Amino acid sequence: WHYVEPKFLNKAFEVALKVQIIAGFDRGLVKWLRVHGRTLSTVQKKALYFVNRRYMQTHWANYMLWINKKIDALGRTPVVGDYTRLGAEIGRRIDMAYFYDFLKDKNMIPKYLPYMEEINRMRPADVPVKYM
Repeated sequence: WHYVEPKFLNKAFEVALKVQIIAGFDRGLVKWLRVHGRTLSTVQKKALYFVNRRYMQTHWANYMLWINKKIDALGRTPVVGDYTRLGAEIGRRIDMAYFYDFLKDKNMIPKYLPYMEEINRMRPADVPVKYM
């Protein structure tokens, strides 16, 4: 009986979060690009899609603190729908347009590099997140 390392969050729960967060961030980017799309190059716009994913990745630890505080407080068994909802909440409440405006105005939109293209091509479900 070979040991299995447990995941620190159920895969389906993680995927629900990442799919809803990235979907929400991307939707706000699309709305923002209604104005700024024509003022940015394709590689700048793709870099902003990558910024969404990297933002999720670096805020993941804080999100897990927030998520687990609410899940811990549930007087019942958690289910995937709880995480879909929490993920959708993060996805809509973060007004990423503030950040897009900052990066554009200060000329800090990342150079679009191969690793970013790698991250952008991934399914949101597969975007790597770190717990420990």
